[PDB]
Amino acid sequence: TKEQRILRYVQQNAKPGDPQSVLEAIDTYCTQKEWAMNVGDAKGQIMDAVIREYSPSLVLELGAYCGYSAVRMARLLQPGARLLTMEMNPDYAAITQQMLNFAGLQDKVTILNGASQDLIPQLKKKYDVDTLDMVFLDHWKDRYLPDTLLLEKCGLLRKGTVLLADNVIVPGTPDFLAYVRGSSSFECTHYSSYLEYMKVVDGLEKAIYQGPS
Ligand SMILES: C[S@@+](CC[C@H](N)C(=O)[O-])C[C@H]1O[C@@H](n2cnc3c(N)ncnc32)[C@H](O)[C@@H]1O
Ligand SMILES: O=[N+]([O-])c1cc(O)c(O)c([N+](=O)[O-])c1
Ligand SMILES: [Mg+2]
Repeated sequence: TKEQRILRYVQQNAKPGDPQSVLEAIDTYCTQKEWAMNVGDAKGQIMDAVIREYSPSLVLELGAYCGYSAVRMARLLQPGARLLTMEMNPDYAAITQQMLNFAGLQDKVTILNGASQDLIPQLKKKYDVDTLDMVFLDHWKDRYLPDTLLLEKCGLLRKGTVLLADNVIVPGTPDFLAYVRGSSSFECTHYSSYLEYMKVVDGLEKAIYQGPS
């Protein structure tokens, strides 16, 4: 499979225990051999700046795939900080685990195998999560809004929680984008960039929870 090839490429070309080389290996492979739905370096660079500004202690990612963004975020996390990433496809989840192991960030990241809708309500109980500092949304686009509402219902959002969403332009997340921008409960900022492995304009949306009205 493609995911297996990306992993093999990393194993044979990246420096173990070096997150940077791992990222560069994946980017090179996808740029030159096969396109893959990783956020990429262009947008990844914006992600890094946001992570550095907020220095989150607990981060939740929706959509791991092959672990590119998990490696990207975790390498910048402070000692004691945790990253929980959800992935419903067991095959992708396996690749991600191996990717994290090679990068040497396995102690910082916890992979949750399951659909976000089923896992979100169990976060407080099974993983000792109080409130989230940051959430990275990058799973199926039609899930952004329902999961954001679900996160709020479960009491996982505090005043100041940062939601960062990918693909708000391409493929697009119409309902979510309209909701956050129109809600008094969120303060939004848009970062223009480009779709991974091409000149299509895309962007990330930062929406900071202000609490309910
Ligand atoms: C765009 S790809 C992931 C990108 C990844 N963030 C990166 O940059 O490396 C997202 C994924 O989320 C999955 N995903 C979709 N719906 C999901 C859901 N409801 N809960 C969890 N995982 C889901 C797919 O199986 C796929 O691996
Ligand atoms: O089709 N695409 O170009 C993309 C890009 C992306 O960055 C995605 O996250 C995606 N998806 O989750 O389906 C699809
Ligand atoms: Mg994406």
